[PDB]
Amino acid sequence: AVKKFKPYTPSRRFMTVADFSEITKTEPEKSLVKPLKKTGGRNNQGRITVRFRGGGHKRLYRIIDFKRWDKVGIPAKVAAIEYDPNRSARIALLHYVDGEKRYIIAPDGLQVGQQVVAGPDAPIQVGNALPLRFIPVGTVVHAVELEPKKGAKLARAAGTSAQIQGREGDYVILRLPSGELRKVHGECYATVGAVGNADHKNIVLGKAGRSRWLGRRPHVRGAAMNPVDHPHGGGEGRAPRGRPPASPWGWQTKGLKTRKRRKPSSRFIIARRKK
Amino acid sequence: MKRTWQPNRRKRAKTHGFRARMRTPGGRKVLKRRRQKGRWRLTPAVRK
RNA sequence: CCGAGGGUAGGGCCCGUGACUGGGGCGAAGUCGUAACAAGGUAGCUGUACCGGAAGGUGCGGCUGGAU
RNA sequence: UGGGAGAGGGUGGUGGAAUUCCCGGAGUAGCGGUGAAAUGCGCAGAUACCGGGAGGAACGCCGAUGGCGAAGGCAGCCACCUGGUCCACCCGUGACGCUGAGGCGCGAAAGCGUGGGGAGCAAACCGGAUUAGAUACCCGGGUAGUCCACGCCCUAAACG
RNA sequence: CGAUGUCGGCUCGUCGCAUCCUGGGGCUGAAGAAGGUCCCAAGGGUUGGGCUGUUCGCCCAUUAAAGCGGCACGCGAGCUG
RNA sequence: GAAUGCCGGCAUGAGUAACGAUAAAGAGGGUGAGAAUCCCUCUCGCCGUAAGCCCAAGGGUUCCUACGCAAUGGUCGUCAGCGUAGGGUUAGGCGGGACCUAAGGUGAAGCCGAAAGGCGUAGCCGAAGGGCAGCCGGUUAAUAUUCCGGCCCUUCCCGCAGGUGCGAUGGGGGGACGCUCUAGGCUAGGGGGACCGGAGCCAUGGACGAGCCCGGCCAGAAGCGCAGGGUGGGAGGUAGGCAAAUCCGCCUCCCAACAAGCUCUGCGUGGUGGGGAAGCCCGGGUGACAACCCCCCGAAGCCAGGGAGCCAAGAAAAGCCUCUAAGCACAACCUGCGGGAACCCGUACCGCAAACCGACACAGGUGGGCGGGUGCAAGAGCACUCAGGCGCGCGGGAGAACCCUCGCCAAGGAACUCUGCAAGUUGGCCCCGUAACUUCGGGAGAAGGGGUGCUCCCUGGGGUGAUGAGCCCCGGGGAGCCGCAGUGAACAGGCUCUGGCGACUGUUUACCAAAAACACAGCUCUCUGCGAACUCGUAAGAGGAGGUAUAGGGAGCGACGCUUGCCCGGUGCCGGAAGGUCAAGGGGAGGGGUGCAAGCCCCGAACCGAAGCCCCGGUGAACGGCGGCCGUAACUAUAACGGUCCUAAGGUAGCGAAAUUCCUUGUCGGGUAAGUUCCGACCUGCACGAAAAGCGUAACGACCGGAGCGCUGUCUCGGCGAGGGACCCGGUGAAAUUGAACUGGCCGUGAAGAUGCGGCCUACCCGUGGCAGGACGAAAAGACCCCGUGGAGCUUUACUGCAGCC
RNA sequence: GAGCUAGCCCUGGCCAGGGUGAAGCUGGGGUGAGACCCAGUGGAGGCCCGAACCGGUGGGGGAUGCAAACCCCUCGGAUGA
Ligand SMILES: CCC[C@H]1[C@H](O)[C@@H](N)[C@@H](O[C@H]2[C@H](O[C@@H]3O[C@H](CO)[C@@H](O[C@H]4O[C@@H](CN)[C@@H](O)[C@H](O)[C@H]4N)[C@H]3O)[C@@H](O)[C@H](N)C[C@@H]2N)O[C@@H]1CO
Ligand SMILES: [Mg+2]
Ligand SMILES: [Mg+2]
Ligand SMILES: [Mg+2]
Ligand SMILES: [Mg+2]
Ligand SMILES: [Mg+2]
Ligand SMILES: [Mg+2]
Ligand SMILES: [Mg+2]
Ligand SMILES: [Mg+2]
Ligand SMILES: [Mg+2]
Ligand SMILES: [Mg+2]
Ligand SMILES: [Mg+2]
Ligand SMILES: [Mg+2]
Ligand SMILES: [Mg+2]
Ligand SMILES: [Mg+2]
Ligand SMILES: [Mg+2]
Ligand SMILES: [Mg+2]
Ligand SMILES: [Mg+2]
Ligand SMILES: [Mg+2]
Ligand SMILES: [Mg+2]
Ligand SMILES: [Mg+2]
Ligand SMILES: [Mg+2]
Ligand SMILES: [Mg+2]
Ligand SMILES: [Mg+2]
Ligand SMILES: [Mg+2]
Ligand SMILES: [Mg+2]
Ligand SMILES: [Mg+2]
Ligand SMILES: [Mg+2]
Ligand SMILES: [Mg+2]
Ligand SMILES: [Mg+2]
Ligand SMILES: [Mg+2]
Ligand SMILES: [Mg+2]
Ligand SMILES: [Mg+2]
Ligand SMILES: [Mg+2]
Ligand SMILES: [Mg+2]
Ligand SMILES: [Mg+2]
Ligand SMILES: [Mg+2]
Ligand SMILES: [Mg+2]
Ligand SMILES: [Mg+2]
Ligand SMILES: [Mg+2]
Ligand SMILES: [Mg+2]
Ligand SMILES: [Mg+2]
Ligand SMILES: [Mg+2]
Ligand SMILES: [Mg+2]
Ligand SMILES: [Mg+2]
Ligand SMILES: [Mg+2]
Ligand SMILES: [Mg+2]
Ligand SMILES: [Mg+2]
Ligand SMILES: [Mg+2]
Ligand SMILES: [Mg+2]
Ligand SMILES: [Mg+2]
Ligand SMILES: [Mg+2]
Ligand SMILES: [Mg+2]
Ligand SMILES: [Mg+2]
Ligand SMILES: [Mg+2]
Ligand SMILES: [Mg+2]
Ligand SMILES: [Mg+2]
Ligand SMILES: [Mg+2]
Ligand SMILES: [Mg+2]
Ligand SMILES: [Mg+2]
Ligand SMILES: [Mg+2]
Ligand SMILES: [Mg+2]
Ligand SMILES: [Mg+2]
Ligand SMILES: [Mg+2]
Ligand SMILES: [Mg+2]
Ligand SMILES: [Mg+2]
Ligand SMILES: [Mg+2]
Ligand SMILES: [Mg+2]
Ligand SMILES: [Mg+2]
Ligand SMILES: [Mg+2]
Ligand SMILES: [Mg+2]
Ligand SMILES: [Mg+2]
Ligand SMILES: [Mg+2]
Ligand SMILES: [Mg+2]
Ligand SMILES: [Mg+2]
Ligand SMILES: [Mg+2]
Ligand SMILES: [Mg+2]
Ligand SMILES: [Mg+2]
Ligand SMILES: [Mg+2]
Ligand SMILES: [Mg+2]
Ligand SMILES: [Mg+2]
Ligand SMILES: [Mg+2]
Ligand SMILES: [Mg+2]
Ligand SMILES: [Mg+2]
Ligand SMILES: [Mg+2]
Ligand SMILES: [Mg+2]
Ligand SMILES: [Mg+2]
Ligand SMILES: [Mg+2]
Ligand SMILES: [Mg+2]
Ligand SMILES: [Mg+2]
Ligand SMILES: [Mg+2]
Ligand SMILES: [Mg+2]
Ligand SMILES: [Mg+2]
Ligand SMILES: [Mg+2]
Ligand SMILES: [Mg+2]
Ligand SMILES: [Mg+2]
Ligand SMILES: [Mg+2]
Ligand SMILES: [Mg+2]
Ligand SMILES: [Mg+2]
Ligand SMILES: [Mg+2]
Ligand SMILES: [Mg+2]
Ligand SMILES: [Mg+2]
Ligand SMILES: [Mg+2]
Ligand SMILES: [Mg+2]
Ligand SMILES: [Mg+2]
Ligand SMILES: [Mg+2]
Ligand SMILES: [Mg+2]
Ligand SMILES: [Mg+2]
Ligand SMILES: [Mg+2]
Ligand SMILES: [Mg+2]
Ligand SMILES: [Mg+2]
Ligand SMILES: [Mg+2]
Ligand SMILES: [Mg+2]
Ligand SMILES: [Mg+2]
Ligand SMILES: [Mg+2]
Ligand SMILES: [Mg+2]
Ligand SMILES: [Mg+2]
Ligand SMILES: [Mg+2]
Ligand SMILES: [Mg+2]
Ligand SMILES: [Mg+2]
Ligand SMILES: [Mg+2]
Ligand SMILES: [Mg+2]
Ligand SMILES: [Mg+2]
Ligand SMILES: [Mg+2]
Ligand SMILES: [Mg+2]
Ligand SMILES: [Mg+2]
Ligand SMILES: [Mg+2]
Ligand SMILES: [Mg+2]
Ligand SMILES: [Mg+2]
Ligand SMILES: [Mg+2]
Ligand SMILES: [Mg+2]
Ligand SMILES: [Mg+2]
Ligand SMILES: [Mg+2]
Ligand SMILES: [Mg+2]
Ligand SMILES: [Mg+2]
Ligand SMILES: [Mg+2]
Ligand SMILES: [Mg+2]
Ligand SMILES: [Mg+2]
Ligand SMILES: [Mg+2]
Ligand SMILES: [Mg+2]
Ligand SMILES: [Mg+2]
Ligand SMILES: [Mg+2]
Ligand SMILES: [Mg+2]
Ligand SMILES: [Mg+2]
Ligand SMILES: [Mg+2]
Ligand SMILES: [Mg+2]
Ligand SMILES: [Mg+2]
Ligand SMILES: [Mg+2]
Ligand SMILES: [Mg+2]
Ligand SMILES: [Mg+2]
Ligand SMILES: [Mg+2]
Ligand SMILES: [Mg+2]
Ligand SMILES: [Mg+2]
Ligand SMILES: [Mg+2]
Ligand SMILES: [Mg+2]
Ligand SMILES: [Mg+2]
Ligand SMILES: [Mg+2]
Ligand SMILES: [Mg+2]
Ligand SMILES: [Mg+2]
Ligand SMILES: [Mg+2]
Ligand SMILES: [Mg+2]
Ligand SMILES: [Mg+2]
Ligand SMILES: [Mg+2]
Ligand SMILES: [Mg+2]
Ligand SMILES: [Mg+2]
Ligand SMILES: [Mg+2]
Ligand SMILES: [Mg+2]
Ligand SMILES: [Mg+2]
Ligand SMILES: [Mg+2]
Ligand SMILES: [Mg+2]
Ligand SMILES: [Mg+2]
Ligand SMILES: [Mg+2]
Ligand SMILES: [Mg+2]
Ligand SMILES: [Mg+2]
Ligand SMILES: [Mg+2]
Ligand SMILES: [Mg+2]
Ligand SMILES: [Mg+2]
Ligand SMILES: [Mg+2]
Ligand SMILES: [Mg+2]
Ligand SMILES: [Mg+2]
Ligand SMILES: [Mg+2]
Ligand SMILES: [Mg+2]
Ligand SMILES: [Mg+2]
Ligand SMILES: [Mg+2]
Ligand SMILES: [Mg+2]
Ligand SMILES: [Mg+2]
Ligand SMILES: [Mg+2]
Ligand SMILES: [Mg+2]
Ligand SMILES: [Mg+2]
Ligand SMILES: [Mg+2]
Ligand SMILES: [Mg+2]
Ligand SMILES: [Mg+2]
Ligand SMILES: [Mg+2]
Ligand SMILES: [Mg+2]
Ligand SMILES: [Mg+2]
Ligand SMILES: [Mg+2]
Ligand SMILES: [Mg+2]
Ligand SMILES: [Mg+2]
Ligand SMILES: [Mg+2]
Ligand SMILES: [Mg+2]
Ligand SMILES: [Mg+2]
Ligand SMILES: [Mg+2]
Ligand SMILES: [Mg+2]
Ligand SMILES: [Mg+2]
Ligand SMILES: [Mg+2]
Ligand SMILES: [Mg+2]
Ligand SMILES: [Mg+2]
Ligand SMILES: [Mg+2]
Ligand SMILES: [Mg+2]
Ligand SMILES: [Mg+2]
Ligand SMILES: [Mg+2]
Ligand SMILES: [Mg+2]
Ligand SMILES: [Mg+2]
Ligand SMILES: [Mg+2]
Ligand SMILES: [Mg+2]
Ligand SMILES: [Mg+2]
Ligand SMILES: [Mg+2]
Ligand SMILES: [Mg+2]
Ligand SMILES: [Mg+2]
Ligand SMILES: [Mg+2]
Ligand SMILES: [Mg+2]
Ligand SMILES: [Mg+2]
Ligand SMILES: [Mg+2]
Ligand SMILES: [Mg+2]
Ligand SMILES: [Mg+2]
Ligand SMILES: [Mg+2]
Ligand SMILES: [Mg+2]
Ligand SMILES: [Mg+2]
Ligand SMILES: [Mg+2]
Ligand SMILES: [Mg+2]
Ligand SMILES: [Mg+2]
Ligand SMILES: [Mg+2]
Ligand SMILES: [Mg+2]
Ligand SMILES: [Mg+2]
Ligand SMILES: [Mg+2]
Ligand SMILES: [Mg+2]
Ligand SMILES: [Mg+2]
Ligand SMILES: [Mg+2]
Ligand SMILES: [Mg+2]
């Protein structure tokens, strides 16, 4: 896990790469890939609305199955585990015993050639999906719908998970990957097990070039700009921020909470995030 | 060095052409004004 | 051909020396405190960590070479 | 060969007590702390009481002058994996032994790297005291760390 | 202010004399030698370097001496920058 | 009569600068009124990874021929891309369209917006991407994969025969894919031949030779041959591929498996069709029944959708194949053969340039392919040269100063200078050898040296072929020869020690700054639970993201190492259901106006009443801040120590005369003969200091310092030489500027710096080459400065408002 | 008005030749098994020389220019941001 390199270039001594040892197939299922339109951070008006984006490697988008309740009771074999460049997690190729082929994000521990299934009567096993109400209290879980039949929304990234803390009426209590305590409907589906590829955070990009490969263009500090461009612009020589540190758009960027106060989901957020 | 005029027939007709003008209000008012001024030609000549 | 050596170039070892800087030994009666020897007035010693004008203090574990 | 004792080690799981916190209830004028106090906490409803929930660390009684380990060291309980040792029978090998410069491995605490974890405790730091002073002992706070995994550190009143 | 280019250097000189040297002098607390001071005198001469943008200044090695000033702090339609 | 007025005309500078790469010219013979300039020949130089050839843009008759020379052409002109006229561009296969999709554009549906309009699924458009059928040669003054010749092929229609469950905008397969490295076999291309064909040639001392010179092929249908690519067979089940499905997917079983078979390409051969040199003679004729053979090298191209590895994970749709739906099975589809049908547009010429973009026939700019040979290690580098193309559209002289580009230099050798600026030196390859330090890779081309040609002899292996010869590729040893010198010409690091800044590769002020600046991996803080936060938009809608806290936004800091202390009093931000203030609204004690009165109408206290602010806490890798005075030790000196005032707290580690130090060239040491710079120290740090990070740091740097070595024209201190200019002659012929000018020096005066006034001195009239002191020379209505109640960018706890948010 | 310039999207193209020799793989040594070491193979890299190409460091020229940014000598990078 995490391959290092000898320092034979300046950049190599810090660059690290994934071990890729869990991957078993190196080309995607043609039936489940579709072209991925690179935006470069521009919208239908043409304007950059997310700065510092563009120019990374071309990608194909693997269609992933965030529902899984559309095939209740139909077991599937884990055919392969594959690379997905659209996400931090690895994906698992499923061959359903009724013929259909799908991708799911690969939980940790999932091995090729094993049965998985979804439904209220499913066993509590790494890779199975159930409504949250049918999962024992205290089990880690991932790919969690935030509302019934609306799609898996929570605990998607590599290594993430969500622990079930308790039950209350139609609602179970989840500890999200951020540490927030939240109520999620018991009818929402979830997949027992944490998402795999936990060493994804120990990867060291080693040089600027790798960031460019990922479609990340160089970020330029407000302190480097001019007053026309940024609150931190200007100064003779260097200059401390000389005001509360602000975004390019004036609003303060140290501690200022921005969650909408009257947002209706607040009635279901038990505790804001930790740390 | 590389100068500002780099002719390109597709570009010329797609940018200043008759069909480009008629598509927007400002383009139609150009044509109205040029037609009123008596301009022999309302749009750049590009041989296509 | 070899050849004393001369020469150019780059290494190794040792000795002397250097603005300044580090502590050390030693030197009857200078200054600050009082850490240790009595339970030495916070039992002491301890490896380490961090701190403090200075002896020292404190955490963590260890020893009795600790009184009662 | 057949037995026996044991906190010997490693892995996964797990059980209750207590502390802190959070939510609900009930209740009101103080609580806390000391040699005595103050800082601090409390009518913005604390402390004391009940129910609930979260989380970490440590395992009371048994417990001992006890047991095991080469040493460091090892204590809730369950299971897996594994080390050492003792005894009986007197069956096998037939001196195959003792030690051990180098080597290699192990090695309390503290400390270090990358992640995680964080209740309690607590270097540093802050405050209240004491005091001539108090960079201390006492008190209220309190961050590393204390905990887990992996990788280094290799020291000790590592002592009989 | 419908523009008189601003330091220093380089190059090229030219002038003044309140003279650094060389020539002539008087006084000397001028024995000699060598000095001090003042007078006359502008003919000629008045070095090579280290440092600094430097002018100046300090220092090295010399020297008969290593003079002081003016010429838009001489000289950028001559150069340097 | 003046407006740096406006329009025009004509002057001045002036026969002046220049006439656009220094690749280069000369003579003869032509034509003509006229010739350095046009034509022809011979000689000379120049490009030759082009300065040659073929495409694509863009240009649009500039192409060909005839007739011209007014203007255009930097001179000339008989010439021309100029003027006039006539001619010239031929395709089912090349390119595009009647085929397909990409971004994007458009857009029935739907959504949104005062209007105009903005979105938007399908669908439509959109190509240098996918798909699709022509190759060799001949012919014209000018077109040719287009005309013609030879050999091939595609689609549509109809027919005939055979076969089959046929049938699609519907399902599926396929199309269909990255980067780096890469195998086998070929081909393009090239090298060689003592073999084959050829008009000849023997010089000038030798050669009648295994002599010189020239050439030795291109295309090709079926078949065959070599080399590859693609591809399991069959059956049973089947809930999935939005109806069906015999297909596809999933499952089971049987047999084949590195073959084979089928299928498709490439290369070879291939019936036949072409081509065919030098030389000689007038583009052609001959050569010539031309020959058309062997060997070697060999692609980056072909087989290809091959193989391997790697992470950053690598379009779509149609053609095509298959499956079935309605339907239809007299049909329809497939297969084979035959006849018939096959439209629109481009096609000239230029295309690294005199035809494109730069006002010019402009030393600049412009995408793709081919780009021969020899040698130098290789190569597209460099020198020469082939095919081919040019001698750059002013020339002839002269042989000054001076300028440019270049060569050399006695002795010295950085003494030059802000600075070794510049120019030397070094320089490729092989081998020997190589330091501190280091993150263990590096530093390293360290530094420093040796070798390098040619001949003869002996020999090792490789490729091809066959194992041999031959060619060809890497070497090894020994003896020699020559020169001043052997990468003999061309192309080809000067080196070292020590600081500063930044880790680094990168990036930037197009046109004065390439850096220490920006970026950067990495660290931290912070926001964000997803209809996310944030961004653009009135909105719809997008982006974020078809992502989900190991994620996405914002901010500082900026690899790595060791680290980042104290202050929450002020500002920000975060938390706080109490309290205080607080708007509309609720409330209506209590008044008022009016009317005869019911009534109508107006004012209006208490009290209830958000956010915000007050208030209570928190918070620094939030904005920020991190003291003063006096005294004291048994010599002096200095204060471990104490006293006191203030604060929210009084700067911790580490650094320090520094990219920071005013006094300052601080002081001491080092280096030097001498050192305001440099390096090392010290510490009264005017005014370092810890993520506007602090102290280090190997490696890196066209960054900025200091030193040394090497070597020099930088210098003492200049000299000579070359060429292109300057100069003279012929041709063409500008420019800024210009009140008019008959335009001297001194000392004065004058608005204070006089050719122009005074006095004096000096001076015959006009040029040409030179130098720049003056004409307060030219240029720009000073860019500094002030002034204007002139303007603009920027800031903020200036005013006021608006978005946004509450 | 993005036919210049800037960023992004889509689809194509280009980058001679020569150096260095990462991981892995193999064999060998080592050990209880390991780590590990040696050789070979291998061919990594915002690696090195150097064109084409992209630039524009220093100097000189040019300055009514060949050119409203050029010429010469030199120089940065050149499988990648
Ligand atoms: C004439 C010389 C007299 C001297 C004495 O000989 C010295 N020993 C010294 O004496 C000091 C003495 O100074 C100590 O004596 C030692 C120097 O000589 C040193 O103390 C240290 O001694 C070390 C051993 N040489 C260690 O034990 C440790 O570092 C100290 N204890 C000094 O700090 C001090 O402690 C006493 N309070 C006062 C006393 N007069 O200084 C004196 C000067 O006046
Ligand atoms: Mg690494
Ligand atoms: Mg390493
Ligand atoms: Mg993996
Ligand atoms: Mg698809
Ligand atoms: Mg997208
Ligand atoms: Mg759009
Ligand atoms: Mg943005
Ligand atoms: Mg962007
Ligand atoms: Mg993801
Ligand atoms: Mg993945
Ligand atoms: Mg829910
Ligand atoms: Mg990381
Ligand atoms: Mg990417
Ligand atoms: Mg980043
Ligand atoms: Mg940045
Ligand atoms: Mg700035
Ligand atoms: Mg700026
Ligand atoms: Mg702007
Ligand atoms: Mg602003
Ligand atoms: Mg600012
Ligand atoms: Mg600034
Ligand atoms: Mg500043
Ligand atoms: Mg700045
Ligand atoms: Mg400030
Ligand atoms: Mg602000
Ligand atoms: Mg906001
Ligand atoms: Mg939360
Ligand atoms: Mg340009
Ligand atoms: Mg263009
Ligand atoms: Mg076009
Ligand atoms: Mg266009
Ligand atoms: Mg148009
Ligand atoms: Mg017109
Ligand atoms: Mg008309
Ligand atoms: Mg128009
Ligand atoms: Mg000798
Ligand atoms: Mg005393
Ligand atoms: Mg004494
Ligand atoms: Mg003690
Ligand atoms: Mg004591
Ligand atoms: Mg005491
Ligand atoms: Mg004590
Ligand atoms: Mg302490
Ligand atoms: Mg109270
Ligand atoms: Mg907890
Ligand atoms: Mg026996
Ligand atoms: Mg703790
Ligand atoms: Mg106190
Ligand atoms: Mg240990
Ligand atoms: Mg003025
Ligand atoms: Mg004027
Ligand atoms: Mg002027
Ligand atoms: Mg005397
Ligand atoms: Mg006298
Ligand atoms: Mg004189
Ligand atoms: Mg001075
Ligand atoms: Mg003077
Ligand atoms: Mg002046
Ligand atoms: Mg003056
Ligand atoms: Mg002055
Ligand atoms: Mg000048
Ligand atoms: Mg000057
Ligand atoms: Mg002048
Ligand atoms: Mg001059
Ligand atoms: Mg008048
Ligand atoms: Mg006039
Ligand atoms: Mg006017
Ligand atoms: Mg006018
Ligand atoms: Mg006019
Ligand atoms: Mg006029
Ligand atoms: Mg007229
Ligand atoms: Mg005229
Ligand atoms: Mg006249
Ligand atoms: Mg004239
Ligand atoms: Mg003349
Ligand atoms: Mg003249
Ligand atoms: Mg001229
Ligand atoms: Mg000219
Ligand atoms: Mg000219
Ligand atoms: Mg030239
Ligand atoms: Mg030349
Ligand atoms: Mg001749
Ligand atoms: Mg001639
Ligand atoms: Mg004639
Ligand atoms: Mg002529
Ligand atoms: Mg003539
Ligand atoms: Mg001719
Ligand atoms: Mg002749
Ligand atoms: Mg050639
Ligand atoms: Mg085009
Ligand atoms: Mg034209
Ligand atoms: Mg004419
Ligand atoms: Mg004429
Ligand atoms: Mg004529
Ligand atoms: Mg005529
Ligand atoms: Mg003309
Ligand atoms: Mg011309
Ligand atoms: Mg044809
Ligand atoms: Mg038709
Ligand atoms: Mg309209
Ligand atoms: Mg189309
Ligand atoms: Mg096409
Ligand atoms: Mg075609
Ligand atoms: Mg053909
Ligand atoms: Mg069918
Ligand atoms: Mg179809
Ligand atoms: Mg594909
Ligand atoms: Mg694909
Ligand atoms: Mg393709
Ligand atoms: Mg890649
Ligand atoms: Mg061929
Ligand atoms: Mg060859
Ligand atoms: Mg079925
Ligand atoms: Mg014949
Ligand atoms: Mg190629
Ligand atoms: Mg291919
Ligand atoms: Mg492949
Ligand atoms: Mg599509
Ligand atoms: Mg029928
Ligand atoms: Mg069929
Ligand atoms: Mg038609
Ligand atoms: Mg044609
Ligand atoms: Mg060119
Ligand atoms: Mg031409
Ligand atoms: Mg133009
Ligand atoms: Mg121009
Ligand atoms: Mg010309
Ligand atoms: Mg050839
Ligand atoms: Mg070579
Ligand atoms: Mg060349
Ligand atoms: Mg010429
Ligand atoms: Mg002459
Ligand atoms: Mg000579
Ligand atoms: Mg010389
Ligand atoms: Mg020297
Ligand atoms: Mg020398
Ligand atoms: Mg020097
Ligand atoms: Mg000089
Ligand atoms: Mg050379
Ligand atoms: Mg060394
Ligand atoms: Mg070394
Ligand atoms: Mg170093
Ligand atoms: Mg090393
Ligand atoms: Mg060397
Ligand atoms: Mg030799
Ligand atoms: Mg020779
Ligand atoms: Mg070099
Ligand atoms: Mg060095
Ligand atoms: Mg920088
Ligand atoms: Mg840099
Ligand atoms: Mg730095
Ligand atoms: Mg660094
Ligand atoms: Mg950095
Ligand atoms: Mg680079
Ligand atoms: Mg610039
Ligand atoms: Mg500029
Ligand atoms: Mg500009
Ligand atoms: Mg420049
Ligand atoms: Mg640079
Ligand atoms: Mg920048
Ligand atoms: Mg950096
Ligand atoms: Mg860092
Ligand atoms: Mg963090
Ligand atoms: Mg907005
Ligand atoms: Mg999306
Ligand atoms: Mg920064
Ligand atoms: Mg270090
Ligand atoms: Mg504060
Ligand atoms: Mg506070
Ligand atoms: Mg505060
Ligand atoms: Mg209350
Ligand atoms: Mg309020
Ligand atoms: Mg402030
Ligand atoms: Mg403050
Ligand atoms: Mg500290
Ligand atoms: Mg200092
Ligand atoms: Mg100083
Ligand atoms: Mg100094
Ligand atoms: Mg410093
Ligand atoms: Mg300072
Ligand atoms: Mg100074
Ligand atoms: Mg000094
Ligand atoms: Mg001092
Ligand atoms: Mg700051
Ligand atoms: Mg700061
Ligand atoms: Mg650099
Ligand atoms: Mg640089
Ligand atoms: Mg030097
Ligand atoms: Mg000279
Ligand atoms: Mg000459
Ligand atoms: Mg004459
Ligand atoms: Mg003459
Ligand atoms: Mg004339
Ligand atoms: Mg003329
Ligand atoms: Mg007049
Ligand atoms: Mg007159
Ligand atoms: Mg006169
Ligand atoms: Mg006056
Ligand atoms: Mg006067
Ligand atoms: Mg006069
Ligand atoms: Mg007058
Ligand atoms: Mg008068
Ligand atoms: Mg007069
Ligand atoms: Mg006179
Ligand atoms: Mg004349
Ligand atoms: Mg003249
Ligand atoms: Mg003059
Ligand atoms: Mg003048
Ligand atoms: Mg004037
Ligand atoms: Mg004037
Ligand atoms: Mg003048
Ligand atoms: Mg003047
Ligand atoms: Mg001007
Ligand atoms: Mg004006
Ligand atoms: Mg004005
Ligand atoms: Mg003015
Ligand atoms: Mg002006
Ligand atoms: Mg002023
Ligand atoms: Mg005013
Ligand atoms: Mg006024
Ligand atoms: Mg104003
Ligand atoms: Mg404006
Ligand atoms: Mg304004
Ligand atoms: Mg408004
Ligand atoms: Mg453009
Ligand atoms: Mg491409
Ligand atoms: Mg390349
Ligand atoms: Mg190797
Ligand atoms: Mg391998
Ligand atoms: Mg590279
Ligand atoms: Mg190299
Ligand atoms: Mg390089
Ligand atoms: Mg230079
Ligand atoms: Mg000039
Ligand atoms: Mg210029
Ligand atoms: Mg140039
Ligand atoms: Mg060059
Ligand atoms: Mg390359």
